[PDB]
Amino acid sequence: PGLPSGWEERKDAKGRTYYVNHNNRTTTWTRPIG
Amino acid sequence: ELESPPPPYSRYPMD
Repeated sequence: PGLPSGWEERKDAKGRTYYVNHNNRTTTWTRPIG
Repeated sequence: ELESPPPPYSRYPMD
């Protein structure tokens, strides 16, 4: 898994894994490449 | 994941 700068991959105990970005301020269930 | 679209991101993540 490539980790891009500004992104945090955070898995909550409910089984909620959201990829969030502080750069553009966006979150997605998909794995970001860039 | 087929999950409903992630919670609106402002500054910090909240779920």
